[PDB]
Amino acid sequence: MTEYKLVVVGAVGVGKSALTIQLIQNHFVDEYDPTIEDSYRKQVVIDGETCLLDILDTAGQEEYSAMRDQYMRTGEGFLCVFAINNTKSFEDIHHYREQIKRVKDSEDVPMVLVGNKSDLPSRTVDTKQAQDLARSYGIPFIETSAKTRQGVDDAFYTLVREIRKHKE
Ligand SMILES: Cc1n[nH]cc1CNc1ccccc1F
Repeated sequence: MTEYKLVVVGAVGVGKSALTIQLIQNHFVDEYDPTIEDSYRKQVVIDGETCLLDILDTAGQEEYSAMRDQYMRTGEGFLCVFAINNTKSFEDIHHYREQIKRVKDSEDVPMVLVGNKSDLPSRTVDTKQAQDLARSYGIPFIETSAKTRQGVDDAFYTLVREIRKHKE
């Protein structure tokens, strides 16, 4: 059994841990929590084989700059989630894009453009925009909702294959 190290990053108000809770025990959290660093591991059957889903959470505080670029010496799976409820988060993705690209020292890397809060009527980011950026980033776009559980597992199963594609 291999442990798939996946790191979820993004802006504040996207609800990163919300997707995790939805994927672990199948539940949508309403209350927001300022998570600094939480550990989430679960054995799931991916591609037929039992794999260990290692999900590490990150803080939304831009004050820990010396922590963001500290142990990020290694990285197998990156998760860039954005919310269509806020256009700033969509633009903030560009900052993380170059940030990670610079730290990774590479361009090609298994990634997925996932959008949360897609069921919210506060659509500030249209679908065309996401597809446009996805084409430039070179990664697929997957609309996901934690409130209605809109294909959550499908957004993970894809990334796992991408990693295996990059490796073999
Ligand atoms: C911290 C730490 N304590 N024990 C091992 C590690 C490294 N793990 C890890 C590092 C970066 C992204 C994702 C990860 F799971």
